[PDB]
Amino acid sequence: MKSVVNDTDGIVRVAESVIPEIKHQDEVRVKIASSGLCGSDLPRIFKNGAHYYPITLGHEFSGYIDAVGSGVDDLHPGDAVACVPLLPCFTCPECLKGFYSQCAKYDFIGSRRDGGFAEYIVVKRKNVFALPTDMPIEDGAFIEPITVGLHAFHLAQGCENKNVIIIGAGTIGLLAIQCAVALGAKSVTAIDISSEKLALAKSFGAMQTFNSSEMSAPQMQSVLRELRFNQLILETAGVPQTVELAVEIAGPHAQLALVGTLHQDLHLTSATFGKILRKELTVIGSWMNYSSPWPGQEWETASRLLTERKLSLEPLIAHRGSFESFAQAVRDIARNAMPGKVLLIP
Amino acid sequence: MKSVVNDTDGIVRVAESVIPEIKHQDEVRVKIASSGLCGSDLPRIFKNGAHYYPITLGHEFSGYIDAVGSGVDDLHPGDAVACVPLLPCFTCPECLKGFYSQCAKYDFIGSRRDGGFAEYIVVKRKNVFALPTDMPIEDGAFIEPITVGLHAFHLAQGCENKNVIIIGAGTIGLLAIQCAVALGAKSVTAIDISSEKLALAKSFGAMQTFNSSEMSAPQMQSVLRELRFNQLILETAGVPQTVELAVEIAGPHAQLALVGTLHQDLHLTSATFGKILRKELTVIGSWMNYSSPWPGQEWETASRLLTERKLSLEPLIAHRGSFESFAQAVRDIARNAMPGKVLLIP
Ligand SMILES: [Zn+2]
Ligand SMILES: [Zn+2]
Ligand SMILES: [Zn+2]
Ligand SMILES: [Zn+2]
Ligand SMILES: [Zn+2]
Repeated sequence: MKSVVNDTDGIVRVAESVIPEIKHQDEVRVKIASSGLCGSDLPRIFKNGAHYYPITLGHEFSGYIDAVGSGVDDLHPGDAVACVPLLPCFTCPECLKGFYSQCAKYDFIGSRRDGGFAEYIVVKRKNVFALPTDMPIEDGAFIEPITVGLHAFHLAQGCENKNVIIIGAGTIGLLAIQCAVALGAKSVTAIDISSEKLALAKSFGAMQTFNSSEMSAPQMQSVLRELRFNQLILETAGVPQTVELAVEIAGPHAQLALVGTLHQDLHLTSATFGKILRKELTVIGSWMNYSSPWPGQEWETASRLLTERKLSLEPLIAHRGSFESFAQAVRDIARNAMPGKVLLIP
Repeated sequence: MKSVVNDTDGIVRVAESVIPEIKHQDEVRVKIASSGLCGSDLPRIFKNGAHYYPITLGHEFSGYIDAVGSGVDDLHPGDAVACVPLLPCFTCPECLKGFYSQCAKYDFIGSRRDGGFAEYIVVKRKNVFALPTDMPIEDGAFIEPITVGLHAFHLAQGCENKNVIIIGAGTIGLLAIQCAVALGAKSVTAIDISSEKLALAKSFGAMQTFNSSEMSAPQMQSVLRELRFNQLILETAGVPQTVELAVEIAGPHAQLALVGTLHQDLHLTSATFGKILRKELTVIGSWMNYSSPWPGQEWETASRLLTERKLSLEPLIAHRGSFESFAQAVRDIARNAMPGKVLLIP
């Protein structure tokens, strides 16, 4: 079988290996149908940011059950699933509190173990999430990235009647816009360094967009004056400038959910830091996308919003291809901006 | 009358001026009995931190009503009061929502206007808070700093049954320790560079202390393992190193309340920033100490805790003196650490 394997210093290869076998009663094998590249994968591929090399990435995927372990009674060959890539230990104090993303001993498909850029994969039963039978299987690869935004909304106690601001118009951000609209946000504003996805953002329901390469924070704050209360700002870009921006534009008692992980240091002036206090912001760290009961309401919500046609995935997709096509698309990224969702379609 | 007036390049003078007159029907004049120096005043004096110079500081004070304006019907000459130093406009959208500390046009006694390092001051009726008749007048000068900690607890939805960590053993911090104990915290831990102040913290009920000049963050986090859940951390020191320390030591889903204003920039590593997300911290900016109904439950609680003998003020006090003595004590501090509460007793 084929897979995409990344090695040190940005080399991408398509490799051949044996189909993995089920080794435990609680495992299943998935024949992968659709598998997406995450923004978080770019540092793993090009910036020697993976836990090990060689590695096969991929934690945003769907497919059909090919086989099940003898202890699996609620799934059958042919069933459609999405991958739930985190595997908590389920027995430490954090896990028993439902703090799965704080498990000290968790596995992660496509980061801590090999993942879904492959024709087949073997995972635990608890690492798959059954899809509605009428859901196009390709759509299943988007459930995991949908739940990222949903998890942040959940930590913020919802987005209903809030003035939502999404910073970063990558896939996670664009999905978050769609979810905010569907979940009853009063308004949604989208902010990004480029202007391309911003028209797209408006098509997804953002009522306005700010190009941060063309507007300063005070200019944005001025436009936001009427919408300054009950803000929920999601920082999805994961760069110092956008974390700073979020604090600078925030209205009184805004909630600021941090979704994007930084790869450079954050220097805040005393002035900017002071605004966190003066505005009495609530800054909410968000990590992964799970809650109790496992894998969490985020996953059910994502599935439901999709089935209800409240989300639109097609415009998000920049590339569809099998292994060679996908590998070259990944290579073509180098480390510039992500064009859109690059899908591997085995 | 005398007052303490500080000037550019850190000069502290004792000045003579005319007693202020009541000019409006809703003003009162207070003859000041006890007036404290805040940690926040040191940058105003020795670091070009004030809004203007020359300036008379002082926002932690008590005294007796000397005279009232024709429109004041509920206060009388001889009444004991503490100063409520913030004056919001009460007519902007922030104020109408009870967000007084985000008022777009607020005054502040001892920062934006001259304050209580003086024999007499004229303020609005809304700027005084009546004390119980049996409360020792000097105790009144501590109500405002008590409400600082209480306001942070309030924003965090209380400290009851929580594992409270107070970072900074200055007056604000030590008072917050006492309040946390009185309000039913599960545990209280104090962190500071001073073994002195930390012994005091233990005497106030802190079950353990960490000397940050001797212990590293990992060492502290190791000790905190048993108490890592349901943490509420108050950062009261207002220096970059203690904000960093707070994130580094925090347990899973800890609440971090930021009380201390920075007068230096904050440089967080990408790793430290990452911990905000990975631990799913909630970082709560806390600003001043007010809520609806004006001036807020914080003030009632402060008064009550004092009357109920749940707080201990004497050990907090490092100096009592009239104007020359007080002024020299302030000069002796410079940009060294605060010894404890320095009181002006006119
Ligand atoms: Zn991801
Ligand atoms: Zn665990
Ligand atoms: Zn103060
Ligand atoms: Zn106002
Ligand atoms: Zn720096």
